[PDB]
Amino acid sequence: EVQLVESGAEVKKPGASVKVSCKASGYTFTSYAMHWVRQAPGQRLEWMGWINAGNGNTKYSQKFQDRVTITRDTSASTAYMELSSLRSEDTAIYYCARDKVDDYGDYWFPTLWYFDYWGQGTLVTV
Amino acid sequence: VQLVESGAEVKKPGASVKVSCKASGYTFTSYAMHWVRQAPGQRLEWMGWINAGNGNTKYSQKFQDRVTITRDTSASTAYMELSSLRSEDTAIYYCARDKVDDYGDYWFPTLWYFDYWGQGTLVTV
Amino acid sequence: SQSALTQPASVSGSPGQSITISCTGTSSDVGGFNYVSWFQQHPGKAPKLMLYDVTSRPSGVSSRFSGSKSGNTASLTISGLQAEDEADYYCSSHTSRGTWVFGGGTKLTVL
Amino acid sequence: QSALTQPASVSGSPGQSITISCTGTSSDVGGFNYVSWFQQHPGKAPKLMLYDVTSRPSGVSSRFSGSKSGNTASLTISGLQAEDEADYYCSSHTSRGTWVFGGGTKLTVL
Amino acid sequence: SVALVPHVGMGLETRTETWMSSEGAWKHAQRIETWVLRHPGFTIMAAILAYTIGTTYFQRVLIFILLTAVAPSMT
Amino acid sequence: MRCIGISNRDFVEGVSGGSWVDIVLEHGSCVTTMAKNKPTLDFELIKTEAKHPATLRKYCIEAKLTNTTTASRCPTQGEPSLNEEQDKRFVCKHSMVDRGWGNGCGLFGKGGIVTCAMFTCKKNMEGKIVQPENLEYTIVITPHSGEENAVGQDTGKHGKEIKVTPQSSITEAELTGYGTVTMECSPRTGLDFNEMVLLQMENKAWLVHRQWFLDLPLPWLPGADTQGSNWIQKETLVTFKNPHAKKQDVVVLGSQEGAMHTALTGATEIQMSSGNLLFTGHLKCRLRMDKLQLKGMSYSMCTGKFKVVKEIAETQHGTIVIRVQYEGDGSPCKIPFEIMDLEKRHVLGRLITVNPIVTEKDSPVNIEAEPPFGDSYIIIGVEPGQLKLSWFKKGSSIGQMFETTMRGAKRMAILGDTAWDFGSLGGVFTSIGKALHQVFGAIYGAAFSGVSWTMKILIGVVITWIGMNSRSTSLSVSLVLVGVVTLYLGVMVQA
Amino acid sequence: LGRLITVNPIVTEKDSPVNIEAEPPFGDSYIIIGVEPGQLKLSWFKKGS
Ligand SMILES: *[C@@H]1O[C@H](CO)[C@@H](O)[C@H](O)[C@H]1NC(C)=O
Repeated sequence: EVQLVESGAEVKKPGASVKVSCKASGYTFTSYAMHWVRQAPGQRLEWMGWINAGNGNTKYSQKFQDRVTITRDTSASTAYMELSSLRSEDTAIYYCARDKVDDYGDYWFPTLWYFDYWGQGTLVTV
Repeated sequence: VQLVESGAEVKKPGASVKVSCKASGYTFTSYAMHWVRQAPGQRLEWMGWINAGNGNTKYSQKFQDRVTITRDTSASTAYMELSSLRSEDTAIYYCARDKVDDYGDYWFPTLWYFDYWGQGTLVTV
Repeated sequence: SQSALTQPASVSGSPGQSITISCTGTSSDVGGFNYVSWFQQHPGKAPKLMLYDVTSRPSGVSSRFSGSKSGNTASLTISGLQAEDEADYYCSSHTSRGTWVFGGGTKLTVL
Repeated sequence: QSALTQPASVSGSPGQSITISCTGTSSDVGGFNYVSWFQQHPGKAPKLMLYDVTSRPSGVSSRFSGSKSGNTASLTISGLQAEDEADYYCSSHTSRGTWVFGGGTKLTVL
Repeated sequence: SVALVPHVGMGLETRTETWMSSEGAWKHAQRIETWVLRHPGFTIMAAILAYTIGTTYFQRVLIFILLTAVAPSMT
Repeated sequence: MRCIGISNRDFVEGVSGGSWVDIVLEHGSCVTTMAKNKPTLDFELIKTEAKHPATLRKYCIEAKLTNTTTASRCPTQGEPSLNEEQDKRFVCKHSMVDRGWGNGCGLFGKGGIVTCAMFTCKKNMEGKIVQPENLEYTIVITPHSGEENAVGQDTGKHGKEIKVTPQSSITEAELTGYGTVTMECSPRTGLDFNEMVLLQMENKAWLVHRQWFLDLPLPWLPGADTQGSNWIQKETLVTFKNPHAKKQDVVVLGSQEGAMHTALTGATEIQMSSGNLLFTGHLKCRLRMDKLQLKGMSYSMCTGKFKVVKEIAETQHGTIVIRVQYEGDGSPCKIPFEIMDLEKRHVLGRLITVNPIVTEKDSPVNIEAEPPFGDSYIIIGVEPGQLKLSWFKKGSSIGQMFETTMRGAKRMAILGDTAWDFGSLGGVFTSIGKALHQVFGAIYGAAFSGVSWTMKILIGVVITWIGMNSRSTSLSVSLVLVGVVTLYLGVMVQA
Repeated sequence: LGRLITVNPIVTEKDSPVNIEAEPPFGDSYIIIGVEPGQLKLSWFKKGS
């Protein structure tokens, strides 16, 4: 049984930065790249970035490149997404989807079945 | 094979206490005689060894200037002399053996070093 | 961020009917590669992967859901439309750049 | 050539297998097979349980097994009888010709 | 320098690409060509010397090639 | 099922009388094994792990000098003396300066001077060593049967991965539904790690030759130095200048990382960041197909229609792969897949996904096959709704024969005598060839150790000319052959 | 291929390891210890000639 668990929804002021946490359970956390896809109450899904839990390599979207940091903890097998300077338009539900890295460890081409498992989601209100 | 030490001794700080270990049941000259201390509630601590075959010695750096180890071949007794005693030297002193090589040189131990110990000597200050 | 894949805002279908949801993109993402995944999402619940590799579908997804790709357009066909298939369907692609572009989404409404 | 590192305490219900770790350096434990484990009951002199990493003396039970990986050497007890409750000290003959003893660990068993 | 003695002909080479293999495959040839262009005078002397110590066309060409290759190479 | 998309893929066909084959697995390659009445299997050497390496030496790349001091002696009075000259962490040099009345001496001449500055290593690079016993190769064995149901299966991966170590010669892998496969691998002979060092510089690691590494001209510490200050050849990393025989100064030579990168031009980059993982080199194994049986051979051919869900795509090796969905009933059944001629008289193409079967109706199946050169027709299913997909290969038998000869030659150049053990069944010819190759390779490695590819090409051209100009046709042929092989090896060498 | 040096290796006591000296042949060889059920086979390469 593979389940991804995120921290509970939080409410913040526009100038603050929030750190959501995704906890991977039921698989080798270090062997999968953790993605962070955002949604807003009625708007489309927005890919943000991925952190390679195996070696910590990350990639962000240009929209969120300047004000998002994706971090992982090998020991507790958790993936953090801290959104700094997080303004009101950032009120959103933040999911964490997972995709598997290659045998070599690095994340170069994703697996065709990416985002197979998602978290429940965290609602951040600004 | 039995190693017997002296009785527990109580010394005022700054004094010198000399303990002994009596090696019976084996050739004293063919074995090296180690000294290991253990503070009450602390870990063991190696002090040095005396090569009873020819009197060679090697002390731990923590005791190089204070501990003196000597042998009496005929008496088959090893001596541990720790001068300039301090508060921290309150601890049970053990004696452990280790066979020296065919030539009495004793620079490589035997894999089964410290196989036989003494009951230990208690020194308090 | 590239540009979001465009698909019709809404789709309505009577029970037992076949419904097609079309997703359009550039030659960089949908025209270029086969990383066309369709995600079903009932409201208040995480998106569920229904189709990946354009046509392939996960183990728990039924044979009703079948997808296709033509040029720069990807299609999601739902045969045997059921009332339980009331969710926002998002098409996502892995782009040539190495990023992900979700589609706008279509709301599938029964009858 | 400094004191080896061991957990302060270790516990295990009777009949379980219990493992103790002795971590040294490239000269203490990772360089040589002079890894010996000593069992000391309170108020008594230490007893040589293992030597040469794995070997045990003639009178030592077969429930005591030693392993060494890199700079760390481990001692595992299987039967874990009440008589196994004692302080376990790890030692190693360092590359400089001296002896280093681990901090020691205690087995509670119950 | 460490750079003067590279890890080139050591017999450890697998199918996997080696460090700086692509770029560094022609560095010596490029350096020799640049040195010869910068110092045309020495190449004429090397050719004259090789022709003088000859007795066969193959001998002279080999001598000239070796001289021109080692002239920039010997620091 | 994972080696279709890999450019370096080799097909090992057949087994021996004992039902074993000898295959050499390179890291960047894959091997597909095919034998009569045996399932097709894909083998990939995906990892080599060096466990618990021991630091052998430590080299200084970036240093600094501090506490510079000097002492001078009037001419004819001997040598100056500095107290710091007795500490080996201070680098020193003795030189002679012009001395006289102006600078405080009684007589005119060269007066001795000594300059000592404390040497400190800001940045160093460790060279580590691993014992052959501590290598742990990983191999993935995948049943080459097309089942894209990663989510559907409990495990999640159709390939089974076995860890080969020198401790046990036999490794047994149970492929669910196929029996088990036995691999007799030889980690001892893959790479000589007694003759190699794992050199890790700042955040990058290489795999280097041990003697080359111990001949590096840099300040070094022994692997167990443990104080970190007694560097051996510190004079390689400092320069002493006495420009006019007037004064002497000592400066440090600047960071040598970057010159080390130039030095490492024939090495293989390895990765030591999270463990000493090596992705270079080969592993020679013996593959025993004794308990290996096809899957679902008791099923009946499907009496239904197949829809193509992914069009026939040619692989880089000439094998066509196609995915077919099954629409008929009788879900668990064999897929009637055959490669015919136009008239369907002859079945002239072999199936690489032997015994294709549909386990579930809803799940499609990937089928690979090796059609013949020219026109061929893939017929899938029984005649009601039968799929007849045409194909053209665009090759020639002579062309692929030349390509196979070149592939074998390159393998000999890379693997050496180990190339004789790839897809090899014990024979007199193979053993004799391997012995001859061992002798020749030993002689060639003795003759050509340390030279670069350009030097190899020059020597080969010289030898070719020498042989071509010889009156004996025997020695001439021998020399021409040696030179042509040297030229080939020089062209193929590097990387 | 190889001949034993510790001739007649025997196991006097069960919980008492016995260490065996053998002379493998030059090149690849396999040290087989035990009988088929649970037998351990170990590879070795001797680097001489
Ligand atoms: C060397 O120079 C430093 C200042 O750069 C000074 O602090 C130090 O005392 C001097 N001597 C030694 C032995 O470090």
